[PDB]
Amino acid sequence: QLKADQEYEIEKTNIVRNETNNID
Amino acid sequence: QDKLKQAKTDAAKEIDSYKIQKDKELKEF
Amino acid sequence: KILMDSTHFNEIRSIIRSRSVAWDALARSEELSEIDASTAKALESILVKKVNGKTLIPLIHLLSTSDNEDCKKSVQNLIAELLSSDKYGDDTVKFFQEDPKQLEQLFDVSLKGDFQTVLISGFNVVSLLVQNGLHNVKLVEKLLKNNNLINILQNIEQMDTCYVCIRLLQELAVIPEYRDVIWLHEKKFMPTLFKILQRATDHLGIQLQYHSLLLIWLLTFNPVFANELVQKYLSDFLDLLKLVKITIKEKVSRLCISIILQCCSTRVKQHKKVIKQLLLLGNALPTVQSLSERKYSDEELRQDISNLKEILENEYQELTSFDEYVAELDSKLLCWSPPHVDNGFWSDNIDEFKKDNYKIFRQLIELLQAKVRNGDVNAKQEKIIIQVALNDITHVVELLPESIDVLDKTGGKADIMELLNHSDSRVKYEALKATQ
Repeated sequence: QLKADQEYEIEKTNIVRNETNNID
Repeated sequence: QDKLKQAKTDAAKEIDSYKIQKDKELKEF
Repeated sequence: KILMDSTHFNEIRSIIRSRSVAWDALARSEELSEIDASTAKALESILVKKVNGKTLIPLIHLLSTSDNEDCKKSVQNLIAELLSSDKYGDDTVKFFQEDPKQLEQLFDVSLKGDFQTVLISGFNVVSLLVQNGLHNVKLVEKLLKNNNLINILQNIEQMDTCYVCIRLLQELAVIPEYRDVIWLHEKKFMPTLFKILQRATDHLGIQLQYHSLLLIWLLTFNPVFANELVQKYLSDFLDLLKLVKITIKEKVSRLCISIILQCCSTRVKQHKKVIKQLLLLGNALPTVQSLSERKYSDEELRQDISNLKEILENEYQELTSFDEYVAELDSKLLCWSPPHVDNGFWSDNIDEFKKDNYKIFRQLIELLQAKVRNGDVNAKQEKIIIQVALNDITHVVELLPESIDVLDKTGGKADIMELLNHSDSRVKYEALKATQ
């Protein structure tokens, strides 16, 4: 339950930061 | 458990598409 | 209160409602006018028997001035009830949010009188929790300073109150701001939270332990919080694992294993070193091996235990007793140390703490000074430290006596004499070795 709640931001924000912004 | 949405949170695709559209400012300049 | 179904919530509601008083008497006493008394009566007939709605606002206003009877804990009684009762509390939080002017007053309505309302304050001002947008980060931060929550959650004797408070705190973690407020509260509540698991190490007890585990996991979900706690509650890292190992509940064990793994999560700063230290000191690696050997029906708990076992194996792949020695030197309040096991490790350890010149051992000198300051007292930890520091000093001095001079100039002879001065058993038992 709460694991998915954490994973929500753990993926949605982390993915862009580590794979999208760094490509700038 | 809605753990499937945990994967669906990976896109979230427009978050970087808008970033690329903004980065098109370099081409505009 | 979304989780009102919990037996603790039922007890809170019963206690709050057990002191209800009629609004007619308040009108006769001149506490409120006819309209206010009618509104209070309607709110009461809504909460526990249209009812409510426009009412229960004047009831709160009257309870602000009135300091007894239903006015004492009416808000807590209304909150403890389920939302089925005319949306009492559930709709009240949204109504207060729509009217911020009295919002603070509503926040001040709860947490008054005896514990019947003090404990319900966490389920009264924030009965709606972080959902619906009724509350805000500032409200949680301000409420985290209330001592009623600490008295309820940390009440050793009041097991039911402590379990209810811990459950409410765990439920409050829905919003990240509420989670940050909970972590700020935990930074000071560490003793009670750790003692809950320590007691769980060996039916309100199970619920309280589960609530404490949920709170610990919620706080530890943030890597920064876990990294900071490792520097103050490092022993708690293995204490939680021991509590889970003793605990038979599948959900509680799953929560404890998840918290332990979060402490070792790569996000947590210095994850590798922290994991290695935990494996070396708390026997987290043998415990994980036993858990792998052991079987449970909780699939989530099984996965969490397997992840913890993988973390422990990775930590122990680069482990050494030197980390345990460093941790023991940091503690300096024990009777025996790992190096006393045999002559193998000490063969190097003699020149490890001293850095080949006693320079690195000056921290050991300060630890021994603290253990000698505690040695004058008869506390079990005091005597243990008096023995252990003197034994380590004797072991170190036995080889390369040059550093002994640094100890001798630093009061080594005086410390040895004081350890065996009088009113000591282990202190003298180790001063004999030091002076021999």
